[PDB]
Amino acid sequence: KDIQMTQTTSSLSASLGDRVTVSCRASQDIRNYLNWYQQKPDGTVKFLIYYTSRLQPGVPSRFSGSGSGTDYSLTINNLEQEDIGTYFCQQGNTPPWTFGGGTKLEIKRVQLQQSGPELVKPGASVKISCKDSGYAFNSSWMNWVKQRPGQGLEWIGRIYPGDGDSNYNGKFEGKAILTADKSSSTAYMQLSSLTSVDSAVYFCARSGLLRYAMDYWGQGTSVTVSS
Amino acid sequence: RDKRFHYDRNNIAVGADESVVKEAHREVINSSTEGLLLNIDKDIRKILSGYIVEIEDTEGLKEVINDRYDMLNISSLRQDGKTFIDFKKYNDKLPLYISNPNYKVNVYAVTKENTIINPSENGDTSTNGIKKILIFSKKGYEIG
Repeated sequence: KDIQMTQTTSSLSASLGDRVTVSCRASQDIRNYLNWYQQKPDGTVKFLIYYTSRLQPGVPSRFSGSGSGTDYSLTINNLEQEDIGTYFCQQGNTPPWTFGGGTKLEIKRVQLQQSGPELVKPGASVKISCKDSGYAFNSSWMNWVKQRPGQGLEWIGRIYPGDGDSNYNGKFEGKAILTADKSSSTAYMQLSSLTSVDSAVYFCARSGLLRYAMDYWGQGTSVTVSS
Repeated sequence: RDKRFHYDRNNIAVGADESVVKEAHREVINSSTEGLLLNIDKDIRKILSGYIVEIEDTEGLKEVINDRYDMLNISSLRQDGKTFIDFKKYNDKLPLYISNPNYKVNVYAVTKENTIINPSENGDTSTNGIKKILIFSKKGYEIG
């Protein structure tokens, strides 16, 4: 089955200068293939650490991942206002990749451009678009992640513009249809036949250099569905 | 009998002494985040079944790129008879990602007398166990 990631502590607050610790917990030795992402307040998503403890360049030295087996954890030494956010922890050993549920951190007192918010009548299709502006499009994958409150994040699938190969998730086998256009660096998802269930946001994280990690994330695309 | 190679039945060759394998990949004609390109000799090229590429971080954690009991063969001989070990091959069409000059990029070789045809009694398929032999290992900045 899907390796089920668990983030027991769903939320927490802590003054500045605190050493916050966010803990993930796999359901079967993922052998280090685990990464952490920070979802800023501005609904965006940053790639922080990959493969348990390797820090993405740019990340402030006061971060650090840890573990091996099924108990990994992010530790933010002496917290700082610009660390606030909700941290997820997507594993990446045995696809489909699956993220945790996030541990929203508070404060006790655009290379990938996505489309526009869609609004559909229950039973119609839509075509969301990821418009990469960088240079590595047809040379780097393209994963589409689906966020909806309470459901951490679900990896949908991905296509490799450069040639056309694609991978899907079991739950989305019959729903999304990934298509891309190498001439205008753009990917498109096509949630066909919607339901009150699909009503969620849909990021399009591109995984370039690191098969099991999405580094740049779109902005999102509120696809709310009426009655 | 070279006495160096470890022969067998049919009196063939299935593996030499480490110091022998090391000596072949001893000369590298080219190394990049996409693969090696050293000059491997046919006498050896035969006993090897494949290679194992891994990225070892400064601390000490090692990640195997083609971590698989059967993705082991990323080598391939060319026109001018030069072996090109292809990193990019089993890393899902992506080349090696080195996020820090001091991360080493080890590349191991596996004599056929160690190669595993299938898993085990753990339903395991990892490159742990497979008695590998280091053959190349340059830091991140030494690669380029």
